[PDB]
Amino acid sequence: HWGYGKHNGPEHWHKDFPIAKGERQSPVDIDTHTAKYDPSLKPLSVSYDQATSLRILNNGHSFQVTFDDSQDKAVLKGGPLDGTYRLLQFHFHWGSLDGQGSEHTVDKKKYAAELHLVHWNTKYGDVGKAVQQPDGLAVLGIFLKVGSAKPGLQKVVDVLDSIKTEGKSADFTNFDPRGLLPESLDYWTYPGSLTTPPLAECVTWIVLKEPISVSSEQVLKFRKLNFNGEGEPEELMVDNWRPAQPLKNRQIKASFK
Ligand SMILES: NS(=O)(=O)c1nnc(NC(=O)[C@]23C[C@H]4C[C@H](C[C@H](C4)C2)C3)s1
Ligand SMILES: [Zn+2]
Repeated sequence: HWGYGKHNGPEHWHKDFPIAKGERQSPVDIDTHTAKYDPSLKPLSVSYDQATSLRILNNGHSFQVTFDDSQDKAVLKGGPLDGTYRLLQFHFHWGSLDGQGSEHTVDKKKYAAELHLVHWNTKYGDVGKAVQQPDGLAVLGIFLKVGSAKPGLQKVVDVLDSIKTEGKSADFTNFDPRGLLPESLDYWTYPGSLTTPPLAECVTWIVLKEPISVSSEQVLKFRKLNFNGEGEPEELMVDNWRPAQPLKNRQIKASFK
């Protein structure tokens, strides 16, 4: 089964998921001098006031926080998007050292980690149907750099000890994801894919220009998680990022000059 190691990592995924070599794969390097400002792009609308978080879970490739998506409660609209996209979950990708960990890069620069808030287009009724559509999902990507602590991340960090190994979950209600956002909603956008299997080409990517800062103590707690299940040889969950893929016939648009 797939992972991030030498024998099951990103260079192997195409054998089970041939779309790994497809025409709109993610992540990509964002070349800031080639991205074009698009004045027709509307402001992003992030409406998280009624978000209802449910659980936090170690799924063997990251940890994720899941939300109630049975109603319009936490939604993303505007920007490049048509219609309403409901927040399903967020998760992170991170590195073994501070100089790597992000999936998207900016002028080849790698950040220490990357937060992905995963949303799906309500016109398709459920997320499984949405993943089969070219406009089915919208992922809001936020870079993390190491510096001052991010207070809105601390409640997450606090609970990671309880989900150390694959399969573990914990109650994670009343979490406000607005605490994970930077000040600015300036963004780049391009059509892409899921960055883990099945690698489906169903995502409108919205990558925020402004990173959030997290403390060294916060990211160190990410690095104490395990890929393995309890009772198996301990393999630290680090470097769970897919590298940049070919841009091919795609243009990255910027919301800002
Ligand atoms: N790293 S990223 O944000 O591009 C993501 N890469 N893969 C992701 N997968 C999902 O989000 C799913 C949401 C539900 C349906 C598909 C089957 C399970 C269930 C998970 C997809 S997000
Ligand atoms: Zn992701």
